Amino acid sequence: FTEYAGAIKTITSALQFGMDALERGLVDTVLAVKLRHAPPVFILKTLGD
Amino acid sequence: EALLGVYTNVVEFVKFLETALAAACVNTEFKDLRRMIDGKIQFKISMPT
Amino acid sequence: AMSGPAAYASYVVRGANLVTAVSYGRAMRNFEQFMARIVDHPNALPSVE
Amino acid sequence: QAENAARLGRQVLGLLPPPTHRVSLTRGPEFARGVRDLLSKYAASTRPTVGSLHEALRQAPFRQPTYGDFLVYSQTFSPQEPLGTFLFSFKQEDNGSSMDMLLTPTSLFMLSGMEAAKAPQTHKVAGVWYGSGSGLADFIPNLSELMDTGEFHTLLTPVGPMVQSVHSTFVTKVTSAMKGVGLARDEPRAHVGLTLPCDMLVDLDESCPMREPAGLNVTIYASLVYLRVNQRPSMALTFFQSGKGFAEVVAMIKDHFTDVIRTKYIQLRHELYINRLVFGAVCTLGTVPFDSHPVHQSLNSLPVLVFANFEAACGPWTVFL
Repeated sequence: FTEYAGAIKTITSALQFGMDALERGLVDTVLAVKLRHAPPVFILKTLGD
Repeated sequence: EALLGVYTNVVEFVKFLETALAAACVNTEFKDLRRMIDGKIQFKISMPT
Repeated sequence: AMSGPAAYASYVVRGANLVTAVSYGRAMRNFEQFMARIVDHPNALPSVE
Repeated sequence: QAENAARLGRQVLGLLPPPTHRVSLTRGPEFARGVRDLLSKYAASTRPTVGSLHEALRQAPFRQPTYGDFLVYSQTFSPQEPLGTFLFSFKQEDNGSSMDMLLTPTSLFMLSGMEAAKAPQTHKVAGVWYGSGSGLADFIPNLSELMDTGEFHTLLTPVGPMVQSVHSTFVTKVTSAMKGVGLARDEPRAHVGLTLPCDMLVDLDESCPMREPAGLNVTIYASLVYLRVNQRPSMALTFFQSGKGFAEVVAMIKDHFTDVIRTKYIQLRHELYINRLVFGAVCTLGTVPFDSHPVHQSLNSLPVLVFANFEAACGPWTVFL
């Protein structure tokens, strides 16, 4: 039983690994869209006036 | 000889919706995004003189 | 001013560790917690609280 | 005591070949419900659990090897082996009912007679498992003459890795593995991988890079090279590891044995015997999957590689030159 129930703890923690590394994919790809649309200060300041 | 401590990290997940990065975005759940080909948003700007 | 403990924490090899210390030559800190997770709750994932 | 026979009711009926998918037409479209393993994309949730995906883990493909049962004298097969060696079956004539001859690669190192420095590590190890080399050559009196005309590579059929060896005093029982991954006997739920000595194996894909495609496949090849040393015939067996396809490796092997070809054919400007023209042969010992690291080991030292997920798919011997 302690071999079974220690093997279901491995396969959950390998699969909590899958989803909780895919919530990092949101935060990365949302930030990557923002950095593609972020021109710097020195270009955009004189266009702001 | 003795075991004195058996220690282990736990990675706490950080949801995207509870980061403050999501203040700069508008989050909508969309069930079937694999069906979509192309999105489109159309603007109409009238300019008075 | 600060507020800390007044005595040391006491670890003593009691009757369950004392058999494995004499017979096997290996003892363990807090045998009762090792026993209350392997055989009592074998499927409990490690949480922080 | 029937509780011990009820365990055989579970484990035999649970472990059978999957039945033929045969549903009568009067039942209706129930046969679509009996197709579960073709379904390959399972639903995931916000927090999936094993209770959600126990049905996804239940469908497994049907994999099974075919074992070979060999009954060997205990003088040829040394009583201590690393349990994953590769095997060969020499065959000359059916003399008795069931007495079979098996050749590990360290055993075929001793029948060869090749020099020390060309394989400097296993010469110490194969010199302590065996005598001077005449403890095995008394079985094959034709080793001086099988090397001349070149009939030795036509008498080896490669078999595959060991699985189990039940050793007695005069006779050793050897169970090998063909067609795939052999199931381990003593450790349950394990898989016997194939072990080669680091000395015999010659890796073939090696670059600075100074780019080659990834794939799924890399195939271990055996080689067996007819040559002459000290004006006496002797063979040489080397291994190769490359997933480059058979059209390249035959050109890659000829660049490895360049100096060996040069030393021999100096001799036949003076005498030309047509039996001497045959040089080598190449067998395909079965595929390894991509990006598996061959894990180094050490035994007594003898450095020995090991290949997990090896599956054995034997081929013929094709005579390269």
